[PDB]
Amino acid sequence: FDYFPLRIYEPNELPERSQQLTSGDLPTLYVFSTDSDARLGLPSFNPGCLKWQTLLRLANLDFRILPSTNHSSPTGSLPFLLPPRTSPTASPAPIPASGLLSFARDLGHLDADLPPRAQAYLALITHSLRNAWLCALYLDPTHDALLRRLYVDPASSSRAVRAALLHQLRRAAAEQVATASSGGGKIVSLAPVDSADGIDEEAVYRSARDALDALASLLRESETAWFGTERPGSFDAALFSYTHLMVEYLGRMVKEAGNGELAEHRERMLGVAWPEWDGYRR
Amino acid sequence: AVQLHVWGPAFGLPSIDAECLAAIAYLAQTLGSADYQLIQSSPSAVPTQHLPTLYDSRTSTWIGGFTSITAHLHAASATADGTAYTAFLSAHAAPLLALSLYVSSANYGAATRPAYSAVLPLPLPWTEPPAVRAAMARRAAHLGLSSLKSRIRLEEAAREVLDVLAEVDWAAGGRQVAAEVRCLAFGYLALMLLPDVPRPWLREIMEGRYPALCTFVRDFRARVFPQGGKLLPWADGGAQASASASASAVALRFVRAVMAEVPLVGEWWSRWWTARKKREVLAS
Amino acid sequence: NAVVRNIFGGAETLTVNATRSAYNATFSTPINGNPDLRLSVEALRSATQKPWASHEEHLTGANLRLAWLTEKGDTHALAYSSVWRQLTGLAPTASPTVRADAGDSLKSSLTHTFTRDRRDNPMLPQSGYLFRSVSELAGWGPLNGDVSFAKTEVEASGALPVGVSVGGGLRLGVLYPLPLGYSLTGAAQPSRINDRFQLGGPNDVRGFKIGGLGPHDGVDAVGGDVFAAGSVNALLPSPLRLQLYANAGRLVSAAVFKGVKSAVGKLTNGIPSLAAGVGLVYAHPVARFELNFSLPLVLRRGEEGRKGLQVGVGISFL
Repeated sequence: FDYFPLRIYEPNELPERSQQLTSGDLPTLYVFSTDSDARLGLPSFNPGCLKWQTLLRLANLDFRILPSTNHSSPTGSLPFLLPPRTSPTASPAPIPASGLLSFARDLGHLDADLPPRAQAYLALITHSLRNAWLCALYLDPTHDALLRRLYVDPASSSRAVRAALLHQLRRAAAEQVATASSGGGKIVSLAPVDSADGIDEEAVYRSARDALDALASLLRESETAWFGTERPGSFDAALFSYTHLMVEYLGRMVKEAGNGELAEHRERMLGVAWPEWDGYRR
Repeated sequence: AVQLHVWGPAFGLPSIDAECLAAIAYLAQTLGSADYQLIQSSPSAVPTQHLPTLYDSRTSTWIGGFTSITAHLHAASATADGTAYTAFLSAHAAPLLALSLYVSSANYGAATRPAYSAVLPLPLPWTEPPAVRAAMARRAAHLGLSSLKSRIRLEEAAREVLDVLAEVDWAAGGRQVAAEVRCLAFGYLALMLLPDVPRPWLREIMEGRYPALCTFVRDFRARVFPQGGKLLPWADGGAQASASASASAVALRFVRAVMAEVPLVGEWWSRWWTARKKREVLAS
Repeated sequence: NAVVRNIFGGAETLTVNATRSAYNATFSTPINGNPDLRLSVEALRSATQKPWASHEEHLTGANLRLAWLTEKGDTHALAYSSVWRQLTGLAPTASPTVRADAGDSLKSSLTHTFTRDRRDNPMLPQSGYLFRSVSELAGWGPLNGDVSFAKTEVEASGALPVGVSVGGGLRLGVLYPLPLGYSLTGAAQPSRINDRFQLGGPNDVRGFKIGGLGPHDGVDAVGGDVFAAGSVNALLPSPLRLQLYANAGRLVSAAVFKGVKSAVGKLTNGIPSLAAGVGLVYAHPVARFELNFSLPLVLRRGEEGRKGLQVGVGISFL
């Protein structure tokens, strides 16, 4: 061709909203937190994200925490990471939830092929305990105030939109519970059953009381204060992702599982993950 | 005088689904031929709409699901393992099952569709097997596999389950579990082995690698299900004539399903129906 | 489409279901007999895609509009709008400026569109001159919501024959954040990506990509508050005639004030982008096709200017 660009000048000085948020000096994990307790680094309140944050804080990674809104993400799920920015107009690619431990690097214990037995219990955590958190948070009018204070109020602040969001949450939560056979395999249409009546708050809750009885029975056999190991692994962090959020916000079942095993274990993960914090127990 | 509602006798196992087959094995081992009735039915023939359903004649309550049914009729590491595996079979094993006989088209249309059409009334197979396939496919997610050298992924997605189910010592050893979770394994490990399909990729894996399961599933059926499981106290009409208490009702089953398929008012009509139906359970 | 030419008087309804979608349940009506004061009520819903800032945008609101055509050619149109503006498409490699703005908002606003058009052919200027103002005041005081700004935009073209028809052009714009309640003081929240201006491509400044010529965050073109653009044509010669354009352009309470006085102070420091190139105009009764050939000259680093064969069509060029 030819040399037509005759003068090329400096970069163009990115806007204001993209200098306060994305300035960046440390890897910035994006979780479901609130602005007051996102600076102190306090745990999130969405267990699918508290799990990964706990793993990273166990991974000895020093990093920031910033709230976000589930659309800004390489995939559907939220807890991704964004490495520091190298030049004021160009950044390295995000890191999806799956590779947070590939970027965090004797860190082999946090990601290992679990024994064939404890891989069976992880069903209790991801399927039996996860449904009690969905059924009791979204589809329980008692927690109508709590759900509103976390997932919608910091979103739009316009009563005609909060309600449009709130209805799209419960329509999604009642779906992911109505599929796992703990609550109901009700067959009703060539369509998912997204309603608080396609399930039953009894079957889901009774399994969760049986879950926390099985899990509490596994810990008494370990005699090393963690689930058959020496240091918190990927199985301790997955249970703490649920045994905490249900205690900070079902609560009397955790503290009464077995003889206090799941309540004491949770108070010994906030001695390895958050060593300077105070103010748990609701 | 309990009264269970199950599916049909299709593939030589007095049921066509893992839940109801598991419940049938449990009842046949525990209660006795003079206690239940096994009224073959359909999901749109019960208030619970979750088909394996106990109806207690004494107090007239509907109890949906296999776990809740086992809530009636009844070291600690034993029951710990029991709960663990009972929660590991309802997921990571129902999707592996549903991957065949419910998703693979070459297998869904030669043995399962005749199975369903041979256990319902005349006009129903036009609507219900679609819903059943939709449900079993929605639960068949979380695996990344679809209707498919693109088969090593299949064998791996089968090992990730059979390896966990292998170290149970289902019949004797390793770790004895319980009398309610064993009857659940045979509920899934039968429809994953016994069917005669035209596209077999689940039989040879288990028959060729896991002998401990092949013997149990064959020995178990040899214990409580001799000669096809007809000796069970079916309804008075017989196997096929079991669904006699419900041409008048069969029309209502047809109109209810098809009306829920109109584009806009369909969804709301469905939500009004199941909401009305469920309030019959709690009142019962 | 779908129309209704009367219900009671001179009213009308409508519906268009056509970017990825739109559903405009428009319902127009004249008021007080006069066939000019066309009052409208629209309730749209659309999910348009914007690739230059790699995401989507789901407008799901409704706006009330009141048009008016005086007897001198000019046209006032005072519109009130309320939308949703959800951004839910950041699947590809999107830049960390758009990952801070996926979010959700409301944008209650109030505009005013004033276009005195004296040009003979609206698609091909020969001797006329267009003036057009679009003043917009988003959520502030009575208008609630969660965006709060004040946006204006002026465009004043020209033309002069001596058929040869030397041309011309100009555009302007300023986006000013304002506090959220019944005051001129307080917190002035900085502007998001659905409100900043865009400037580039074959419709605005010929010689750059459809979104380039602005502050770039890598590959995505985040906008800017204040801006300005020019142009100069020749329109040398049936509607098929040739053209010689040489465009230009830029794109960039005591706190929010010294921010604007600084930007527009920077708006006159250095040669603007100042592309160039020739083309062939075709004055269709509904469109203006260009099929040009461009050679950009000056650039702010990272702004993705094309280098020829920039065919583009529309109604409002520069």
